[PDB]
Formats: sequence, structure tokens, C-alpha cells
Amino acid sequence: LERRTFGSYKIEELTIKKIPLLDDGIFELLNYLIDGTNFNKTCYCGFNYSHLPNLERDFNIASLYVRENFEICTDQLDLANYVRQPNISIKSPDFTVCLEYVLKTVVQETKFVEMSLLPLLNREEESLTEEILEGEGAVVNVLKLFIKGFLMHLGENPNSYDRQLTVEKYRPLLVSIVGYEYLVGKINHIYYQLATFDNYPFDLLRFQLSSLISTPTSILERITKEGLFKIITTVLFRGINGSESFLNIKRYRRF
Amino acid sequence: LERRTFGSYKIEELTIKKIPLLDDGIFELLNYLIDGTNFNKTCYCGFNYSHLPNLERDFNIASLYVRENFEICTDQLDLANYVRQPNISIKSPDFTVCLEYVLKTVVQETKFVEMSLLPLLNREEESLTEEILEGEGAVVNVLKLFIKGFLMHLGENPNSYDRQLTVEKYRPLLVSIVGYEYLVGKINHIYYQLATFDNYPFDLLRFQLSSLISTPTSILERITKEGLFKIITTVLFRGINGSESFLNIKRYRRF
Amino acid sequence: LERRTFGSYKIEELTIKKIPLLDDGIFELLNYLIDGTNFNKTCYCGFNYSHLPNLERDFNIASLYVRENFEICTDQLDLANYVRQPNISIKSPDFTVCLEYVLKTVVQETKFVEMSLLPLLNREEESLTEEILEGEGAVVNVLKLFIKGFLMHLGENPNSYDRQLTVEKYRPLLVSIVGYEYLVGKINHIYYQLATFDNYPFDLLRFQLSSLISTPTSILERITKEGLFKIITTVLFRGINGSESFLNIKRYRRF
Amino acid sequence: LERRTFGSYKIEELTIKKIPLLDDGIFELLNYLIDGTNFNKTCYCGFNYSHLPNLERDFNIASLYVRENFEICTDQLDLANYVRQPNISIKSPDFTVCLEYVLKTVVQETKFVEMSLLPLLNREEESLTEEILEGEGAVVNVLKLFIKGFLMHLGENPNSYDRQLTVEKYRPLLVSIVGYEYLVGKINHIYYQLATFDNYPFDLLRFQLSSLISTPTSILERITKEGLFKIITTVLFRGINGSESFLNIKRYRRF
Amino acid sequence: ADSVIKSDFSSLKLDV
Amino acid sequence: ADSVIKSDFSSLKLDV
Amino acid sequence: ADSVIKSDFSSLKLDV
Amino acid sequence: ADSVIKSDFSSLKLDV
Repeated sequence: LERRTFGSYKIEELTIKKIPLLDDGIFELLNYLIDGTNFNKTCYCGFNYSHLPNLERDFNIASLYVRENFEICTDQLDLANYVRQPNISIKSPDFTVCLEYVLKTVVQETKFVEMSLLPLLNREEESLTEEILEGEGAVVNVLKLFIKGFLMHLGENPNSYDRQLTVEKYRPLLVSIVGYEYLVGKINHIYYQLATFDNYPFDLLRFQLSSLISTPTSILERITKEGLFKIITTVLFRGINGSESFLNIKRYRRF
Repeated sequence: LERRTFGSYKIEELTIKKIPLLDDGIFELLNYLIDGTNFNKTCYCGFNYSHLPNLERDFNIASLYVRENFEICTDQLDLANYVRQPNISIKSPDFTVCLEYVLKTVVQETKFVEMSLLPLLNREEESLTEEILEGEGAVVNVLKLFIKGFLMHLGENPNSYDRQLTVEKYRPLLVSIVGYEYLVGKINHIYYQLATFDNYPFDLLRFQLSSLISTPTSILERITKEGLFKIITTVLFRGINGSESFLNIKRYRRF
Repeated sequence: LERRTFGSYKIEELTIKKIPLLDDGIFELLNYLIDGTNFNKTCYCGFNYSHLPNLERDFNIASLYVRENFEICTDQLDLANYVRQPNISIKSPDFTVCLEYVLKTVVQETKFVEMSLLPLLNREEESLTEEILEGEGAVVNVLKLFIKGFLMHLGENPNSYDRQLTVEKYRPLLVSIVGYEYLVGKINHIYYQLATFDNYPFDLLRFQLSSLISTPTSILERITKEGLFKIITTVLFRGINGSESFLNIKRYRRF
Repeated sequence: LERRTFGSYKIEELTIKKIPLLDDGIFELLNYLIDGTNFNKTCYCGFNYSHLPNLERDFNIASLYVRENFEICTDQLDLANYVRQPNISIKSPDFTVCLEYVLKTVVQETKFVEMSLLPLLNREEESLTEEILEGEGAVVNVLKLFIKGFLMHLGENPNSYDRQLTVEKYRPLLVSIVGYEYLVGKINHIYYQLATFDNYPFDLLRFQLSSLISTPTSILERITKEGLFKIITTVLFRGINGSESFLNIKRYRRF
Repeated sequence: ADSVIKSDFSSLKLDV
Repeated sequence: ADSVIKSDFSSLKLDV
Repeated sequence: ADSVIKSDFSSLKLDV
Repeated sequence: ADSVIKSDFSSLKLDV
């Protein structure tokens, strides 16, 4: 009903002849973080989390850090008349969460706010508080744990719609996990494969994941020479296979 | 690890055949207040506290007031050679916190100090500063919030050792909450039930708390006629069921 | 909970002041082999085993061979009244698994059975079936795979109790691995180091394992001249450093 | 009987079934230094010391420097009625030697004195005499020579109790050697290994010492960024493998 | 205790 | 999909 | 031990 | 331990 183990998804059935509808739960994750909500008050509480080390701790650290940032970005706005729509977008690769507000009257008309939770293109290490480095590190670890939770659920739960589903919507998380770990305290080939091939079907993923190949040395060195991202002055991602895919905005809604 | 939301407890496992070990966190609360420590430097910071109105404010007011009182009681002692043991006791019903000091050599030999934070048996209203009435009111509110925190955690977190745990160690807080609210600016039946029945098991409490009965009118009137406490000239408490339990000293240690 | 990748261990916490408790999983491995249990019905199934070549195949071959041997040793006994205790011992260097049976009444009184799975001191090559050489080769490979699993887990999972834990309980496996590979179809210095120094601490092992030194030529030649084992007519092992340790019986229980 | 080459140990046999008893000779070393005793009057005189360059010279310099420091710490005490017990402790990482005195009557009651011979956490280079820098440099070199003596004896003298003995008691010497050389006029991997892995068994050490691995570059750089020690405001040591062990007090007695 | 019913005590009349 | 093989990814090297 | 260096022993010469 | 190999550590790089 409400409660589900962190990172897991559900597959629902739309009918128009039936098509699958992936409930990835990314919206809900982001929403909780924005509200500063604590782990014990989430749909995620009360499952065994020995597979996800430090989930509750890092989740609450991250929740606070996101909450405070939100407040800083919204203290300079008057939002007493407005309501946050149940739509969150993510722009990449700074993991820029974007909210849209509209007037309680309509539901001056609409207002937008963006917070880059994991800024990657323009950073300061030396001129950054411990609060910020600790908050970021917690956000990233939460994302990693979400993806592990996703993968573990996928592994244990075959479904005949799997062939039609892909890791497409997880991309911004994956890109930020790879980007942050690289550009601030190596590249995890699992994360990098899934970010690169956002068209990875679920059944194929399950069967292949454990035999995934490492980053080719020509790519590793092209990365050290030129970054991971290629700015067009719109950002391109430097894939594990040398592809250069456009990282478009993803939109998430409440399910 | 270190961080926990205010009033919450942990249950750990001793083995001798396993028995539960309740970490009530009362020692730690007291210790912070004695050290004048501020909310932001406690294990309690960085959770949402909309459920606990004014926690940080009243905590810091109380922290100062306890700190200053401690200093007053210890300025007339030489403690440069000594160390405060990690043992705090509470005597009731004045909420008398008792510390024991020993020489850095041994760890003249040992020294004791007692501060009644919420004196109830012998008070002056007219001959008391605002500083003192404000400090006391803050201490009492902090205690009430701690208990609310405890209860909320209990409600949300069943555990199979609940049947073997009771509210026993919370008694001095509960007695002082009820005593102070009564004898200085009515009786809250929840607080009074828990102070009376210090043997209330956790699982039973959770199931029953929301349907707790009000103070019988014969008791209410016996209170107005005779106090709440019965001094034996050793103090007895006048329970919500007409019992007359002895309020013994409780000893708290660091976990 | 139940499922774990082959060879891996868990570290649990006893308290008496906390001490670590190593769950090596050797008992469970042996138990399965005795029951002839097939890979797909073990706690080990459903992980990727590309790191452990032929695990399922060789495990099932070995499982059958041990099962049949057990039956041969127990067909000449009446065990209808009795129960196998959850205690398995191993005597070295023939990898002699020892079971103890007691009457369903007590749980004539107790009965013992011993099967040398990898006999090393007195063998026949020419007068031995293919069934036996194939079964033995499978048992040995399973043991090698268990140790590889153990080492891999150790490498990836630091723990602060490592400093107090040693490879002590793995000795019979390690001695039989080295013994069988030598005396029947060279010496692997990793296996030999760990068999010799059964006091190797986990943290030290992890840091040092990859830079382990080869067998000194004076030892290699003392081996070719005199065996590996020294019978006292009780067996002594000829260590990689020239030590001559006694190989005592090890006892394993269900965790 | 009395005389032994510097740094060497003896292994004796207690029986209770026999257990080894390591006579490390650290107490005796410290005692001599405290008494200002000169090399020629120690159990160490009259062996060849070409393996230990400058032993007699540096020992006497160090002996004087420790003696004078002792006197400075004890001139402000009346100890005419008292006797130094045959117990010396070392607290780390300042190589803080701690003595306990008791009244000739009992053998006001007991008195304690601590001298940090090699202070590491809080130092002045510019505001320090040559006498002090020369005394410290001599103490450290003596410690290094003691350890070399220990290692050379270990190498030449196998014993069947080796497997049960570890370098545990040498830790404070090893930590101060590494700490002082680093924080005042690079890291010796031998010293750093033994300080880190205070659980190194004697037989394993002998076999492995000559093939010891260098400090990983990730650790070297974590050291330059953050120290070696991590103060908890109790000190933690930053191990060669990234461990963070607590440096507890060691107690030495006369054998 | 996985089956035990949870309760929300956040609205109890606790004079805070 | 009741016949599809399940995989346990709980031990994958995911830097957590 | 969160800072302890991990080792990958999957490529050790273990004759498997 | 009469069979244990001895080692000469007199030439170890011990900065003395």
C-alpha cells in the first residue's frame, strides 16, 4: 500500500490493450528531502537495511542539508499565497532540483525555484564549509543506496513487462553519482554503464549486470584529459563507450 | 551511532540467553544541561522538531539556568583536583540532581553536590526573580518534550522486547512535571498515569495510551485537600488510583 | 538473513564489554555435503559466481561423492533410534570429518563415524576408480573456492574487529588443499602461508596478502626429501618457515 | 642472568599446562633513563654494538636529558618520605612516562608524576634550546636502536612460543618513533607497520619483515592533509592501512 | 513485532 | 516471469 | 574501520 | 622451533 523498501519500484498497468507503468519512486524521494522529512516518517521505515549501510543516518543528514538549502532559496521569495505543484524536475549534471509554485487562487501567477544539490561544473574544495561537504556526501550516498535498492529489487523480482522497461528515469541520479565521485573525493563501472546506456532494458540488465565490463583505458584517459562533461555554450556526457549523449531535463510526478 | 531525535530510546541486547537493555538517554539529557551545552552541540540537532514546539529555545534557556545553578553550588567548592563521575542521580520530588566527584589521582577523596532544579516542597512566588521562574518553566517544558519524544518513538517502533520494558526510569521526570504544573502555574492525566504506574509495560502502554482515563473526582479532591505529596518526617506520592508509592532515588549512567 | 555468497563470513557481537564472534560458515558447508544437498537448495544459490569458476558443478559432484561415502560408512550401522548432533569435527591431514550420534531418547548411548574425504597418508593412483578421483578433485576444488570466497569477502569488508580475528578455523581446509595438490595431481604459497600461520590476523592479512613471499628453496627441497607431514608413531606439518606445528582436531557447530 | 644485548628479550615459562612469559625489557630501559644511569653501569654493557651505531653516546645523552626532566618535574614535590613503585606506564603519543610514589610507611598516601619525553601534539622549533632538541633526538635514536635490537634478536632466535607472542607492548615506542620523525626532523614503513599492527605475531613477523610493503600513496596524502593523530576532545592513530586505532596506556613492571 | 499495530501519539494532549 | 532466474545483487561493488 | 583500505582479491593466483 | 629459518635483520633500513 504505502510502505516499500528504499529504492524499490512497482510496475502498474495502464489500459488503452495493456501497457506497463513504472513507479520508480524518485519523486517521493526528492519530495521527502525537500521537506526535511526524517527517515522514521517516510514510507521506507521498518525494513531490514543491512544491505544498505547507513541509510537512516545519511538520509537524515541529507534531508537536513536539502531542507536548509531549499529555505535559503525560498526565503527571498514570498510564497504565502502559493502552492508547490506535485512536479519536480531534475536538470543535470549539477542535480538541479526544480520546483514550480502556483497561487492557491488558480489551483505573479506561477513562480520557479532551482537548487543544485550536487554542483559539478563550477565549484570553489578550499572555500567550502564542513556542513556543505558533509551534506553533499550524504546526498550522494543516499542516491547510491537508492540505486542499490533499485538493483536488488530488480534482481529478485522478475516481471514479464521487464523487456519493455528501461533505466531511463534514473539517469540524473546516476550521472551525479559518477560525476561527484570523480570530480571530488576513480569511476564505478556499474554506475557509469547505467548512466551511459539509459536504454538498458530491465530483463537484460538483470541477466548481464554481474558480468559488466570495465571502462576502456582510451576512455579513462580521454576523461582525465577532458572531464566527463562537454559544455556547449546544454551539456553532453562522455559515455563509457565514447558516446556523447545530451543530458535532457527529467520530470517526475507523484504516482 | 551518535545522533538521535529528542526523547527517543534504543534497545540493545546483553547476553548472559539474551536480555534487553534500555538506553533511555536520560543521563545524556541531564549531562548536557549541567554543562550548559547548547542545543546545536547535542546529539539531538538536525531533526525536524515540529512535533516538539520550542525545543531549541526552551532547551537553551533551561541549559543556561541549570549551568548557572550548578556553578553557584560548586563555586563554594574546590574541584580543580577532581573529576565528575559519569553517574547522575535524581531524588524526587524536587528534581534533585546529584553528582559525585573523585580525585584525578584515584581515578578529600570524594565530594557530592545536589541542586534541586524544580523545588516543590519548600518555595518562596512573590520572592522569586523572573530569571528563576523562566528557567524553571523552561526546564519543565523540556522534560515534557522529552516525554512526548519518548512516547512518539514508542508508538512508531514496536519491538519484541517491549513486553519486558517499563517506564520505571522516567518516573522522576514525570513526578516533577505533574508536581510543578500543579503547585505552580490542573493535572494532566497522561503524565499522572505514568508517574503513578511506573511499572507500565511498553507494549501495553502503546496499545492503551490513547484511551487513558481521567483522574477520579475523589482523588482530585483528596489532592486539593492534602497536596500530592505526603511527607514522612522520605516522601510518598499520591497516585491517580489512590496508591501511595515511595519515590526512591534513581541512578543514571552513560550508555 | 539466510542467503550468503559462498565462503563469506559474518562477524556478530557477543557481550559479557563486547567481543566479536566469527561465523565462518564451515559447519554449514560440511553439513550440506554430508546430506548430499544440491547447490540450488543451499544458502549459496543465486549470486554471481564468475569469481568462483565451476562452483555449482563441482559442488554437486562433491556433494554426491561425500553423500555416498557417508552412506557406505553408515550402512553398517543401525541409526534409526539416533540423531546426528549439530557438531562436526575435522581431523587432519586426511580431512577426516567426524560425526556424533545420540539416541532420540537421551536428547548404545552415543555412536561415532569418521570418513576421510581426502586421504593423504595412505593411498593406493593405479588402484582407484574414476568416481573416486573425480569426487576428490571436486571436493578439493570446492575447498579452494570456499577459501577464495573467504579472501574476497575479507578484502572488501573491513571491520574494526578484524585485528582480533584469525584464520585459525580454516586450517584443516588449507592443509588438505596444500597436501592433496602436492601429493597428487607444486605448492601454492598463499594456501601454504595460511596453513602454516594459522594465527594470521584478518587486518594484517588484508594488507599483506598480495605481497606474500614464495616458499624458500631450502624448504622446497626439505619437502621433496621428506613429505610435508611428519608422522609421530599424531601428525606434524612442515611449515613454509620450517616450523613443525601439531595439527589438532577442529570442532565446528551450527551458528 | 643479568647481562643482555640491547633490545633483546627473553621468553620464560609460567605453569598453571605451560604459558610463555615475554620479558621485553622495556621497564628496565625506562628505569635506567629515569635514574640518569650511564651505559657502562647497565645490563647492556660489553657486547659488540657495531649493529647499533652510537648506542653508548646517544644512550648517555638521552639518560642525562631524561634525568634532568625528571628532576624538574619532581623538584616541585617533596618525595623524601616516599618510594617510587616498580611500575612505569607510558601514555601515547607524547611518550608520557608516568611514575607512582607511595610512602615508606605504607610499603599524602600516593603521588603521581608524568613527563612527556617526546611531546608531539603541542610544541613550540624556534623557541626550543639545543639541549632539548639534542636530548629528544637522542631519546628517539635510542628507541630506534632498541627496536633494531629487538628485531635482530627475533630474527636469530626462533622459539615455539613465537606464534603466541606479539609486538603489542612495543607500541608506544613505535608510535613515538614514527610521530617524532614525521612531525620534526618521511615515514619508515617498518616502524609504521609495527605501530599499526600491534597484533603482529613473532613467527609471522620474522618470516615477513623483509618483504614489507611501503605506505600506500592514498595514506601518505591523507597523512599530509590531516596529521597521523586524530584528537577526540583520547587520541587515535592513523594506521598504514587506514585503520584508526585507539592508543591506550601501556603498563610495564620489573621482571 | 513486525505485525504490531503502530500508534501516532503526536496529537496527545501533553500541554506542549 | 515465474521461470525467470533471480539474481542477488546485494554484494555488488557499489561503493556503499 | 570506515577508512581502512579495501583489497580486491578476485585476481589472486588461487589455482581455480 | 629448531627447524625454523633464521633471518638477519642487521641490514634493515631502520634509519640508524
